[PDB]
Amino acid sequence: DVKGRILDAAADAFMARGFANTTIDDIADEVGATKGLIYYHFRSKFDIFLAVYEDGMRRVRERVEPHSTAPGTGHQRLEAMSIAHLENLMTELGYHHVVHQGVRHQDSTALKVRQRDALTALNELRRDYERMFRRVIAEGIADGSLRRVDEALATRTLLSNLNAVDVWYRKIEGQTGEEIRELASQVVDMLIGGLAD
Amino acid sequence: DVKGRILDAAADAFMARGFANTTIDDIADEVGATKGLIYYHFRSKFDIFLAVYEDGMRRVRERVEPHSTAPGTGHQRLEAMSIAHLENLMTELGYHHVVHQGVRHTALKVRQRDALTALNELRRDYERMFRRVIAEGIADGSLRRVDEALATRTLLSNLNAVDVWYRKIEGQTGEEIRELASQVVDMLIGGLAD
Amino acid sequence: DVKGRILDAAADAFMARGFANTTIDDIADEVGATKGLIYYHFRSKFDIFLAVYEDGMRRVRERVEPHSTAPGTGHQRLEAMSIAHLENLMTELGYHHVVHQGVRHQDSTALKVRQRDALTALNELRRDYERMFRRVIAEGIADGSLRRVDEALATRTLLSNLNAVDVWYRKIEGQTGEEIRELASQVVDMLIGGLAD
Amino acid sequence: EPDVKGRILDAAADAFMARGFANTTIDDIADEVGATKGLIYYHFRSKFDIFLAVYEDGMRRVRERVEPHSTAPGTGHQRLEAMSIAHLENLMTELGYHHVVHQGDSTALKVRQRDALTALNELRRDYERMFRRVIAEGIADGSLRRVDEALATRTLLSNLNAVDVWYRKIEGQTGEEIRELASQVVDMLIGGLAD
DNA sequence: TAGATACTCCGGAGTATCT
DNA sequence: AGATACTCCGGAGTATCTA
Repeated sequence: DVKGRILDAAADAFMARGFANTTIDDIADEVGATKGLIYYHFRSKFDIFLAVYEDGMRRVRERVEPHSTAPGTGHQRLEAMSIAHLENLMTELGYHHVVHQGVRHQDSTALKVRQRDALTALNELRRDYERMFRRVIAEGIADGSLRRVDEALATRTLLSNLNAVDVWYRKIEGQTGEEIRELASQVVDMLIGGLAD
Repeated sequence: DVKGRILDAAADAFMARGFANTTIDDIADEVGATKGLIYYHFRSKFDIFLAVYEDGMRRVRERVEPHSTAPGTGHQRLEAMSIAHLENLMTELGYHHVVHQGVRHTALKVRQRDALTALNELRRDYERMFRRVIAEGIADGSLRRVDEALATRTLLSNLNAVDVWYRKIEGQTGEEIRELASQVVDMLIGGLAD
Repeated sequence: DVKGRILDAAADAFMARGFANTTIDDIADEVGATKGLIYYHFRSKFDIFLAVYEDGMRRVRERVEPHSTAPGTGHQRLEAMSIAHLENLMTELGYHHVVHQGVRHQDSTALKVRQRDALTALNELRRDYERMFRRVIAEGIADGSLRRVDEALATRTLLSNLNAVDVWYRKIEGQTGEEIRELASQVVDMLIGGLAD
Repeated sequence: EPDVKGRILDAAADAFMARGFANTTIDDIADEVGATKGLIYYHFRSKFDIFLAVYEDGMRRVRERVEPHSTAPGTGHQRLEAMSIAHLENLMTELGYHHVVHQGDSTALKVRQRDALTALNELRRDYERMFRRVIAEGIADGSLRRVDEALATRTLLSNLNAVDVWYRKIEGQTGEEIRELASQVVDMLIGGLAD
């Protein structure tokens, strides 16, 4: 809808300059409207952050979730989903770096009630996403395919691993689904397989 | 002394809230004086950032550059390197969080854009050595033969983002830290499924 | 049109007090609105200094350019050009001051990359305009009219010296065009002619 | 041996020329001389003091090293041509000091110090008085042409001053070579273009 | 859309006290 | 005799609101 036009606009500017440096008129001329359309559709500057958070975080789930019931060993099964995770990062890059930031801004802001409720739901529904990988690494060492390492560290770092890719990856904007998934092929196995022999 | 007291109080403060929402007097009550002595030593709020970015990295290349010519193979030196790298990240995570966060990002003096750039590609010198020991780690290969250009930029990036989940387990000795950095690099260098 | 009125007041204010003593509120007062109007049309304080500086370069070029492409010798072109150059100083005295103190403190003061570059993106328009006065002083130094003297310093001197009229010039409000043209012709004979014969 | 206050004013004057009067701060003047703010404020009562201390010395430099060419023998042109030379040399050795002279009350100022700026601006017109005479002593003398001696004074010293637009520095040449660089310019301003 | 209003936070001059 | 530190304050900029 029209809201997504601002959501698409704010996302890229949110990576380039963060939250506070991103001013409301810094994203007003970018989409091509005065400050009213931002305030007609979004009651506050924090609301834009949450709506982008509430969209992109479902974007990730809706694109990885069906890879959890498909059959395979926990290395074969999880590699299948986590390839599609780097896929989602690279296609809708705007909605994927916003999920790194967050609680940093809740501290600095004197929060309204509605954002504090919406933030909380997103606060654990990311944790529930962590449960998926916390769930489907278990089958990795339950079907005997992964290094028998700590059940928490393997989860915490690998999601920390997968998301840190947006430090160097800028864009291609023309990268077909082949080069997207085939760049996603060598980066998951780089982390999954490691560097050892 | 007095300056070093401010740099610490500024470093963790920049980590805790971010350069944008860390007011000058917000970092002045941690040291116990008024903004007067915070601005007396550093002419700008951006100059403090450059005084942390230049010590935080100077304190990380004093552990991991020593492990460039040492008793080890490709992995046995790279593991020794990445332990002492992720070591200081674990001890002074305040001084760490500025560098890789403060990359994508404003008004800037002539002596500041270059001074930030002359420090933002000194971080490329840190990256230069890690690609140098992955090539050394492939000729005398104890590690896999994947492409250099991207695998060099991943593991270092993978190992700077340890802080997103990493707490501060209070009471750590020198022994706790190096072992705490042990299983994470073996998580990361050795990887999984091996 | 209001943006021009902001530039008109800004050029008046910027000339009289400078850049520093010119506060955002001052331009708002001389236009007749609050601080918000000034920021509704411009991203920053400096982003209007380019607007005054960029517009002022058009004004002279729109009215001084034909006199370089006109019949006559090197003397007959400078006089037709230099008079019209002073006809701009003596009419829009505000705009013409902005193109003096724009290069000096550029290093010593902060600017965004899209602003400091936009500064020197217009600072060629000074040199690309001084090119016209190097192109026609040229066609006199060897082609008859102008005294044989180095092409470079004669362009440094003349331009810096018919631009130094703002030191003493004071616009008598209620001015007429034929009065200003007469005063311009007076000074030029002082400048191109000299004092010898 | 060295002079503390002189090192402050020489460093401050060039600071005023580059950044401006506002863009240079008090600690900015503490860096070029390599000192602390308290040294500035134990010697100078305020930052406006700095500006009247270089203005007072800019004149004593400008007014003194150019006066002996209004009394030197020669016509009104012979005086003026050599008079403008020692003025250009002066600007080109005292870039900060001379640029202050044409860098002049829109706010309430301290009376004791205000009463010196307006006076200092009266040694100002006192300087262009000599330019007023030698031009008038030359226009109908014959060495110069017929010109509005008011205009010929306004537009000439403002022109001889207009050099600091492009002249940065050399600091490799000396009096003999700086004589050449000023010579071509006064020959421009005095001689003209068309012949 | 067009501005007005509130308000913060950065930086600088000036002053007070200590070195 | 300067240094160090503090205090006061201006004003640029940005968020929210109101016509």
